[PDB]
Amino acid sequence: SLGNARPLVSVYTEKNEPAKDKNICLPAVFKAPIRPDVVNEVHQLLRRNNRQAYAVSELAGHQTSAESWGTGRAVARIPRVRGGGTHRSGQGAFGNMCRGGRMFAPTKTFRRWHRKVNVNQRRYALVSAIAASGVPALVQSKGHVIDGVSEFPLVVSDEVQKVQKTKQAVIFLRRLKIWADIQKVYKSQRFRAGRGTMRDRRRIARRGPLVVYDKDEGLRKAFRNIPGIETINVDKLNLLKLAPGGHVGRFVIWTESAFARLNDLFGTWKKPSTLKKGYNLPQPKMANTDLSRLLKSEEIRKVLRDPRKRVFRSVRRLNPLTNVRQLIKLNPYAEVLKRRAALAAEKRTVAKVLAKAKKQNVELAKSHFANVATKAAANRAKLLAARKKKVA
Amino acid sequence: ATSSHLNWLIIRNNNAFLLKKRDVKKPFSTEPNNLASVSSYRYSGIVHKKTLGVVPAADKKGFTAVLKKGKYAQRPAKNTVRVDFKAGPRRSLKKLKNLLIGSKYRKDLTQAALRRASAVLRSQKPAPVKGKKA
Amino acid sequence: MSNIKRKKTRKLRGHVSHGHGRIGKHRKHPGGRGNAGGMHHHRINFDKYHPGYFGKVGMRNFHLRRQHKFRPEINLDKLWSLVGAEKFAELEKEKSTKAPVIDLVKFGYYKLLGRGHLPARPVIVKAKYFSKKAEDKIKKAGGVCLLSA
Amino acid sequence: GKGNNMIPNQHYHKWWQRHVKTWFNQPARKVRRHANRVKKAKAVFPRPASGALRPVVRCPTIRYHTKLRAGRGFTLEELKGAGIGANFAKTIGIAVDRRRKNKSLESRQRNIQRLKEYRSKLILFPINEKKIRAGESSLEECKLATQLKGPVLPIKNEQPAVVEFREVTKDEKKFKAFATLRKARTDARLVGIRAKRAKEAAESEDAAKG
RNA sequence: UUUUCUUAGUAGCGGCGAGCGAAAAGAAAACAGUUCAGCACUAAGUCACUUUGUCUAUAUGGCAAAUGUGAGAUGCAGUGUAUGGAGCGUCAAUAUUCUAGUAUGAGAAAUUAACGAUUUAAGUCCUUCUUAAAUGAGGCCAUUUACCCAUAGAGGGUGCCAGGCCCGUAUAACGUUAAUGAUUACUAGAUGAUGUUUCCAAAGAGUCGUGUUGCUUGAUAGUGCAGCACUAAGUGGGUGGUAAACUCCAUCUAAAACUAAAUAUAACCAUGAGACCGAUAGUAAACAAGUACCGUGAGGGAAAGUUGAAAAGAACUCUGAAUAGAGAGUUAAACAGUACGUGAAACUGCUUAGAGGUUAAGCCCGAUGAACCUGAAUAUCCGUUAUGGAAAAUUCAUCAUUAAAAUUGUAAUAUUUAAAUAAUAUUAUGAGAAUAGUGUGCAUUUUUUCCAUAUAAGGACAUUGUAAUCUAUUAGCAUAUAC
RNA sequence: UGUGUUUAUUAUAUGCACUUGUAUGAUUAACAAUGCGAAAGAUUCAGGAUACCUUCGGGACCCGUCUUGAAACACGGACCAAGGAGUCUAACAUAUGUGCAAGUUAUUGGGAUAUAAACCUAAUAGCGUAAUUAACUUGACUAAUAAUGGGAUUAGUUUUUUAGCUAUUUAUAGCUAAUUAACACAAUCCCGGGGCGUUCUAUAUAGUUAUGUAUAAUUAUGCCU
RNA sequence: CAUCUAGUAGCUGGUUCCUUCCGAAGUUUCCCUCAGGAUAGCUGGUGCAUAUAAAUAAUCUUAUCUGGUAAAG
RNA sequence: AUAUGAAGAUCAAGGUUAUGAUAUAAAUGUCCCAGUGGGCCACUUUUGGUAAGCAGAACUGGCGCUGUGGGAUGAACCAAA
RNA sequence: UUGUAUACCUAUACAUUACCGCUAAAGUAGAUGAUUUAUAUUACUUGUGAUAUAAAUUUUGAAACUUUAGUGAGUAGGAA
RNA sequence: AUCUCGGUGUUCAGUACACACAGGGACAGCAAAAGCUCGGCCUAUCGAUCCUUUUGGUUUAAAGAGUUUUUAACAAGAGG
Repeated sequence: SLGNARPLVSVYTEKNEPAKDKNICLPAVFKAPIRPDVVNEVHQLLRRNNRQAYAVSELAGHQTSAESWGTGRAVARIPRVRGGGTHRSGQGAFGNMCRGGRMFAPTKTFRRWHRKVNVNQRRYALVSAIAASGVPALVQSKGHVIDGVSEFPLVVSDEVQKVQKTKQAVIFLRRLKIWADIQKVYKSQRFRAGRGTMRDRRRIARRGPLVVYDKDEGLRKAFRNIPGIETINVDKLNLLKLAPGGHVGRFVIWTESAFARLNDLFGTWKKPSTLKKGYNLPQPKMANTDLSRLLKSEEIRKVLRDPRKRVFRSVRRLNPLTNVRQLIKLNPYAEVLKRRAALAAEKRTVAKVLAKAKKQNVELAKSHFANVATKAAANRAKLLAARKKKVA
Repeated sequence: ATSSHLNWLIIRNNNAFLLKKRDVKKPFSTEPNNLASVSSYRYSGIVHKKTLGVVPAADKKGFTAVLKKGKYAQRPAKNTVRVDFKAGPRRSLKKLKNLLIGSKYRKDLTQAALRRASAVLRSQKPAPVKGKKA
Repeated sequence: MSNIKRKKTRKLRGHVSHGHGRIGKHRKHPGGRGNAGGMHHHRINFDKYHPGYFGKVGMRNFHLRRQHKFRPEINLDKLWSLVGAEKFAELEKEKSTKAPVIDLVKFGYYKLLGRGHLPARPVIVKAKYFSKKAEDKIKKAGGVCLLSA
Repeated sequence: GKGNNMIPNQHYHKWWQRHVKTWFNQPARKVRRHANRVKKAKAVFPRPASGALRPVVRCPTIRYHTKLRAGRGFTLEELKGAGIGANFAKTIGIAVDRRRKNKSLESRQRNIQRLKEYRSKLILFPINEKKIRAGESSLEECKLATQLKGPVLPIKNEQPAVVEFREVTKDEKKFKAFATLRKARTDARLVGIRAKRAKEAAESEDAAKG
């Protein structure tokens, strides 16, 4: 909000001359806010003031004496033309659905075509189209070849205001590396894809640079014939020319006595204006506005919580009745009795295959009696537990 | 007016380089210093000086001549050369993608530039590779 | 100038009735035209929402002149904003050097009413007409009202 | 219709589309009225643009007591005291309108300076270069030094916003106005009741010697 | 006076319902004021003809003569007008000068306007495609990479999209008209105010008005208008949004007349435009359209634009009685040959491919035969391997050295935001990187860049079969305990 | 609960390095067979109502409409193409957007010029900031400091008072049940006060002032009715 | 015949793109009202006040009051 | 006849918020916002009528506005949206 | 036909799962040597931490990504 | 069977009238007094705007100002 703080815009001479002996601070308009939705709406309502009225003729479709055959004449009840012998009787008159009728509601010449925008809202949009004619992120996004343009804002001398021939004028644009946007103007020269071609707008190009000047010694004649270029006075400043299309960031070339006068037209960040009586510059909703510096920022960063980071995808429900590794996870002590019954079930087996095999009683070695006669003689391994453990 | 987060919201739905392309909802943007042509936030034209552009060549079909970051010391009001500082690695594939990860000691856009450079070198690889095809 | 893209003619394409029902669908004037009939079938709508319609409370002024009951008024509430901005508190030194001679007929005002909560300084107000409480709170602080046209 | 609606009152029962007026010559009437003023002002002399004199007094009612607009007049007895010249003032252009009879003296002294203010600003290009009594100057000629052709000749005005704030401070702490208006009201409220008892009670002694 | 804004959808008016509905003031645009009748104007002081002199438009003119004949005393001129005047008187300025005319030229165009198809800058420069056509694509010393011009890059034409081929366009020149009026000449008319002041003094009649009656209005015990009845006054008469009577006050001066400007404009004469329509649209009419046609008549009233760049508008032969068919021919193309741009659907003649007693057909879902179509391996197990070869940068090669260009972080100065703070330039500083140059070395074993050689395989891919796991689920057996 | 008598059973005491063993933190992952995406063009596998045709089983009435109910023996519709129906305006309302904010809005005009646009701007006016009453009158409390005054319900606030967790410059921080303050923001609920109107009434009106009893001379000198 | 005139119609007919979400009413009062309104209900949209008890609100149990129908006479 | 009433305004003292189950988020405004204001069927209770696929009501559930399964068939039945 | 028995068949219902939407909740925004991860030197605890040298991922149309749950009939009608 | 000022019930849209009610402020009747009498023991017995017309203030206005008549206006009834 507080205005200059990238200040010293340098004046460039004819020969692009990386400075001069002059140096101007930013005229404080260029830190006033660029709201691109105010400008879109203010531009839109204001370019309707050049419209012309259209309407159909007020007596068209209604030049017939046609009444209705009613019913029951086997034909539908619309106003049919009267007489005889001429293809036109009795044919269908007066209706939107008829062929020759009046249109559904005819267009009238007292539509509201023009518009009243608040004056303070057309000052808001002019200001947001001058603060975007600095900022080379925004001139570079309206197209606008400016990667060889010296400074933003381009201030040039008052010697450009005396250019008198179009030959001299294109050298200035050549020397200041402005000509690469004119060459993009010639490559955009087309025909319209209407309908507008029959209505006197077949076409020429797209838009180029805007030369804001203060006095006109010769430069509106000299820049008149170059495509894409137009010259404008400081005090007027059309918004329709400074943000064409409702879009911000036109490449604008000031002169120096058209850059001295922006502290008079629009006010300053301390005082009001001189030439727009009562106007103060609009205040933004955000002074600092760099969300990148703010999100760092150690006043903010020392109070935040934590990013606590593990992300919980974490789904499938396993069935803990045919699983065991999900049953022994949810209920340990399932494991304890699942072992305590499976160990007793393995002990019921040995007492059965022993008591059956008393009619065969073969072995005692490894084949069908490893899982039998080994544990039948590991009760000697619990003869120790009664005998040697009574020493405590 | 100074910020890039402000600058983006002024352009994030209409600029000269935004390419809306009818179905896959937003991947494209054609500005000359993007590195992954998407309109994202700051893979973008002007970032105010971490606009990293890996480009060929200049001598096609040589090498990856990198338009680098343009950073602070001009205003960033742009050139007649003033703001842009343009350094170009060559000679290999392995020993210039290391002298571009080394020219960028700071890490964020590096791996978009290490994939745009590794695809410019592939894009002029068919002048040596993929021969006569008998 | 208005949209139509957002209007609902463009969303009712093409559903048959266009917002209006199969049953008692859009016909020309099914209650009459305008404010009729306010005493009969639109009775309830006129009381409620509009009581005091239909009658006559009276005195006919053939040719009212609204230049007769003109009287622009001003409370004590403001009254100090009329005198300039820094004399507000440049007199509360404390130093009673000043009762400001205020003339409201030069400020466009004709009566001084009294809603107030006024400060303890003297003033010299010159309105045409008086509120009684206005002149009772300005006399309570050492002021006047010079009864002047 | 259904309800809560600021009862309609719109006067379109009367076929008003034959009465519709459209104003697209409003830009085109700004241009022609301006170009009539330009062509008028080029065609006079160095006379003023507008430009006769148009006196100043007094919008009529209470609502506009205070405003002091431009008249149509100058009042044959406003001319008379100002060294004019009632049928000389039509030619140097002084608006001489004579259905205006001047009511006050203040209204006549408000506008007798204004007839000497101008005519102390009015240089009288002569007839013969004999300089009968202009009596301004020879070489302040309309050959030479005039041709500026001012627009409005204005009221001047000259503060009346106002505010040159005086302070006294004043001593009138006894002299009330919340009762001075309730008594000057009921003086005139009761004028006829007090003047009827005056011609019965104070005419009771006339029957003594009658 | 009139027009716009506001007053105001207000005051009022109204089956006080539906509804209706002004004006003063205020703000603008524009401004311009006057003339009669009627008096102590105090010599008909006037006018129209006609004729005769005699001016200089092709004059319902100019002057004079006869004052010839008439209008005129039942009232013509001058003075003078309700906003009133006319004479005396003063007092203060005061002629041979002015205002308005026509005549005349100041001025060797002297200005300004409007109008003139009389006049213009720069490419048809060199290659592609059309090789039907270039206006399209490429190119054109540097001047800071316009080929040139440009105060001209509006539009239109020309075989495609043209600033530079043409008309125009921009600025102008020339040409024509008109307006200007320095002087001189003649015919008129005139030669102020007034602090002030005595006398004289004419102000519109079946008209205001009132009653009634009718319509009209916002106008309410009357807003305007009219008919009838009644009919004035001269400190009178009208009005002051409530009728009447008294006493006031304010305010105008009706019953006669003229008057520019701002304002309106579907017509006419001439123009310019457009977020308009694009041939069932836009006028009814893009065309020989208010036509053809219908009606006794008043009236009703259409449909219908497009070959091609150029008619090059199909010579000639054969067949036929023949329009024509067939072959040629022109053309970039006749699927451009007069349904002449394109050429849709409905509807079908012929071809081709299957099938046919199976709700009348058509349909949905899931398949099917035939036809056609779409997509799909980029290197190992229990490894983007050990070896071995091959090439080349010659800042890199590891380094050392140098020359720059920025970054980051310190310092400082000038600017904003004056104290620090910040941000912006302009300098300096350091460490680490990167760019181009040289060299134990060019490969000194490394660095970049390619190829056969091990482990479990062609592993990867898709389509399957297998085997195991997990979810949801189906069926089947029986190792024991309790009641 | 206690303790031993006791006889049984679970848990903890598995550190270091490695590996083709669960949640892969909705796991599907492996072995093997077929088949090479040929320089231009085959083939293998899987898929495809493309517009059909063939074949078969299931489903399957004709849409629009008004109607309690339509396939209806209700009406419309033989078929195609083009045309064809919720608009503009005046006024108001709510809502949302935007600008300014005790204001606001130039838009009738005038300027300044660059062109029906854009730019600047006087004086007004509208609406708002003050209402009520038929009208005449009258007109919103001593906040210079109480948002409606007071109360209740109250989001928030270094507020503000009172044990431990956590980093301990042994500080300071952040979190809970607590002491407060605040208009306790807003919003609801209630009780008041004020302007006006109308009605009761307390005006012995004590009174209080003032044209009047004072003189000077229009004026300023007294108490009283 | 032409115009006023696109006269009016509480009545018949038609009212033109897709998907997503929420989802009626045939009742109240009143009307020269009964083929129609206005009204309230039912609907949707848009919010707003309160998100890392002891706020309340709706069918049963308990306590209490109410009732004249079935049955009974 | 009480400046003990009765209402109100304050300080004192009160374990464990005083059945159950639920929380589709509930509260509150505005557009008075659209459509609607012919209904019809059924159990149960009902009135008129000899009766009626008739007339009129109470109650809750349905069709209208709704496919799908079952009743061969079918607005409403049974099941299920 | 009446009373039963088992075993089957059958919805767009129910359960699980895949996918679409809608609803409701939650996360994420130090890029400067920011965060990690695997190695490679030292203070040291046994072990971890820090400096240094060895590869990547991240400028999430902040209207975007990410996570989890439920849910789905519709004329008149409203809304995105 | 009075004067007044609100409030409530019914009908209801929670509109009106009307009918009932429960109060406050008077002023009066009966009664020795308590008592609470605001028509009829309770449930029915009735009526907008405009107009006209009384009573009423001891009034407000007719918009240049007084005076009286006239008219109007406001409160409460009646005429339907």
